[PDB]
Amino acid sequence: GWLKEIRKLQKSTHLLIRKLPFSRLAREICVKFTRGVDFNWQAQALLALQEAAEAFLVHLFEDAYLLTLHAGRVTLFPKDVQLARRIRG
Amino acid sequence: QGWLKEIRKLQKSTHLLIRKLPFSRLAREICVKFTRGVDFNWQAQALLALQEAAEAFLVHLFEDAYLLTLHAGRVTLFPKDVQLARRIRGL
Amino acid sequence: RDNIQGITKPAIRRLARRGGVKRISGLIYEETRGVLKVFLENVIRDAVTYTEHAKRKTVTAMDVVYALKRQGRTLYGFG
Amino acid sequence: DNIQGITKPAIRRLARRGGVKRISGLIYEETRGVLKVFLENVIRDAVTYTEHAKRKTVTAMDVVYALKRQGRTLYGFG
Amino acid sequence: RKESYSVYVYKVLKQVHPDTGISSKAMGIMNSFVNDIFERIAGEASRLAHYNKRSTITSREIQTAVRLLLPGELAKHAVSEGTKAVTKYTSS
Amino acid sequence: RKESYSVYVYKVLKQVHPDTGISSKAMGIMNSFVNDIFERIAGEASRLAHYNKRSTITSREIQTAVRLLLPGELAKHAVSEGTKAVTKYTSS
Amino acid sequence: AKSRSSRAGLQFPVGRVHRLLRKGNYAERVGAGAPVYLAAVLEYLTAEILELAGNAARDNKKTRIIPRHLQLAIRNDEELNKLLGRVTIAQGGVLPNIQ
Amino acid sequence: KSRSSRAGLQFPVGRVHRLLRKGNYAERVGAGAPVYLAAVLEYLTAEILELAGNAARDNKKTRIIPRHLQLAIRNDEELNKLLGRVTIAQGGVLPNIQAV
DNA sequence: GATGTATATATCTGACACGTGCCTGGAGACTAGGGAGTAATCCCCTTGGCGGTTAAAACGCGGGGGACAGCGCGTACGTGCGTTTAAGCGGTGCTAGAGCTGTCTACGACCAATTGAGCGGCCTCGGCACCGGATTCTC
DNA sequence: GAGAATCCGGTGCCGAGGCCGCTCAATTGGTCGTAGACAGCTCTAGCACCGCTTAAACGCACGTACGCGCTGTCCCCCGCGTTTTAACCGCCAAGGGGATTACTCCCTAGTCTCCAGGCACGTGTCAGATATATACATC
Repeated sequence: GWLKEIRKLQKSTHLLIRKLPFSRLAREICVKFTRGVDFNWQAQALLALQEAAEAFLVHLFEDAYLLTLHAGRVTLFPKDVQLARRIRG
Repeated sequence: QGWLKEIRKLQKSTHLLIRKLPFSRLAREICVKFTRGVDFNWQAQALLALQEAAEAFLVHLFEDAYLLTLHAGRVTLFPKDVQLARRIRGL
Repeated sequence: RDNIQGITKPAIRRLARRGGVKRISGLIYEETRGVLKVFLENVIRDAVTYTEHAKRKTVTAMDVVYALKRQGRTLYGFG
Repeated sequence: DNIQGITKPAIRRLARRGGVKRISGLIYEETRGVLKVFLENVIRDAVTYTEHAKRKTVTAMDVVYALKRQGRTLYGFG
Repeated sequence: RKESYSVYVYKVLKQVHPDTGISSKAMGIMNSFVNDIFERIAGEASRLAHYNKRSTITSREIQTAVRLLLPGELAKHAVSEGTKAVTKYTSS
Repeated sequence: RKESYSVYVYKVLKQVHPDTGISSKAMGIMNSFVNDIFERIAGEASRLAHYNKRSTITSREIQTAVRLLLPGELAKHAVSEGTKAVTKYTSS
Repeated sequence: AKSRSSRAGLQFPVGRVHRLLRKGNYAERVGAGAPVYLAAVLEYLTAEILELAGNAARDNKKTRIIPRHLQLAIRNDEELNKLLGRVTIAQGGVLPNIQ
Repeated sequence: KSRSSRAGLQFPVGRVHRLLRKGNYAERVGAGAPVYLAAVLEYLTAEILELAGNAARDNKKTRIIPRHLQLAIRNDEELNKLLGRVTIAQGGVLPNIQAV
């Protein structure tokens, strides 16, 4: 079932989060930390944010899934993600 | 009981939990194997410095690795826990 | 109007399949939407500072590369 | 020997400081193992500084600088 | 002949506390504290003299280095105190 | 007017490989590789000009920085290759 | 005939920081207003951590600061724990932390 | 007569010496250092690109793409410890599958 | 055994390896002055050892405490499938914004005299560490 | 409902803070080159939007694969008491080399001058991308 889905996604390299929702999220979060000022992201830097966010989330879910196989689970509960951040610090 | 008193006692004082001369002989044995032939002088404060770093590192490692035994429902550590705790960080 | 639900219910599933997780639970969809948000603050607040210093309203790629290098997670591919 | 100086009650007190309630038995090997694979990466990263300034004596500042470069910053002993 | 920062920490401690003594070992910790933060900030602000292709270190670069190297509320109090020091330094 | 390290990586690739092409994006990675290692070593050896209270950077400090910044076998090959370059540089 | 810290209204020195910031080779040109600001920042940081340490010192019915008090004053406060994360204070010990 | 060709290198020597003068690293820069530095950088570049080219050859493609550098870094042991805190754009991951 | 699973080629599509012009940063030359490498020295910090004690570690033992294996109920999750909504292409406009080229000025290196702020050595005495004693707490 | 945990007091002891001598490094002051703030102009590349269109998400119905609590079993760390042992304290000798000073010398830095190399620009053309179609691998 899922096994044809993993081995297709660990082969390709393209982005998974779509570009426009991530751009709207970045323009939302950026305007709170600059005292209500807009900015103008270059069209290259949003790719850098998105690549760092994808790499961080993929490494995070790999470590969380390494935690899930320890306790006999296969399912990835929210107890698992909030514990793989306090260990890493 | 007993352990409930020992955790309260050892977390209060700030001593050295490892004896001096075995740790010093271990550090000298490791230092001999690199760039052989010559000996190496150690100042008496440097071995204390390295001992404080090693004790703080091992205490932080056990306190970090213990949280993967309450998570599995167990009470007791295992070498799987310590090796997984080093696997998470990247050391 | 949702503003964080642009991260969808299966985009988290695609990231978990890339990570190699067989079966996601439920409230993960409400958890990851927290964590990502926190991480973006510790880039963007760290990246809006450098572009504030050089009198530029444009947030270039080099600024995000420098902020990610300062956080510890070095990024290479852009510049 | 020269490794069995780190005895069983030594590692036991190192664990009881960390909040560990109940300890297994095989830990007393792996911890010694990881102790060695710590100290090596502090020793040679120290002694290169000792081989740079051409003296036969490892000062305390050399070990502080090796731990500085390693990641775990140490205070006090400077 | 080998200087340190013991006297100044002792003066600050006698300022913000009436008679609280400090041992000769813990004072050493304070040396390795404040020979360290000065290594970060006045190191890292030097990096901001290189990305913008400059050659000076003015107060503005140290201000941005304090905005980076400290968490939120402590950074806000520090940047509020530093310019308060500078303004009464300028009108000497 | 804004230099890079593309031509030299291309020459090394055509040296150790006959016709293996390299894309214009991955070459960019090589730029951010070797504008990075040079930031470490020639940064960190500068620190060894400060602990020993010196003011120069000779070959010996770069040699010790390579002994520090690299793992074992790669560091041994690098220190064996660098002095081999220096000795045929000296007798010019 | 007149001190730099006395114009600064501070307690940490100014000429020593300026001397280190020239001799450290951080930049080839040092602005004049910089080390006063930097010394004020260092004074506020040391004042904050000693102000947090002295309360725990009087909490243990003591008047002489030992490193355990600095360990507790670092680890109990949130923002200093964010700052001094990867630092092992010598002779320090750990927090009382059970279960 | 150039200092690159005099030492038998491929990386430049004058540019590295220019970046060590204007880099604020020490007050004086010797002459025996930057040739050593360029030699070490050339060895590391060849070390990466050999594995990258072999992994590109085994995928039956005559062009180097960042997935190939990702595979060559994460399959090598030494560069796993040298580059252990590095994300790579257009990267991907290793083919990691594990069961219970 | 139909559903993947690998391969032939279609062509088409654009990146890219390459060729040229060209501006400027790297090489040749050489003086000069501080950095330092070598030589000597003397003390000072470390190493080695005698010896005696005393906490501290090693070892049997048994007993409860916990880990592990099976198992039943069930519920929260994957999947199939129609819809409907939002994301991408791509095209236009089109203007704020990087940047970069002069200028002139405040400003910081650079340097001679000079003196007190801070560093080294010393000497208590109160703070504190330890040892012994009197007042609570759960099984 | 009494051995164990907490607070209290007394006494030695030893380092923390006050004090003096002093010296060298920070201050003051006058000089000059220049780094950078400041203004204005010019190309460019990012944002807003819109029409389409269509790929994917959304919502739901349902079957069922794990989550979890329970329980039985068996093994396995911890507390305890005895024996053994090496860590430590204090001393005493001695000596290897760490820190300091002198002195010459040499090697890198600055400035000038000359031109070969590395960068921006432009262009045919092969590498692959995706797409369709067809020969193997399999629960």
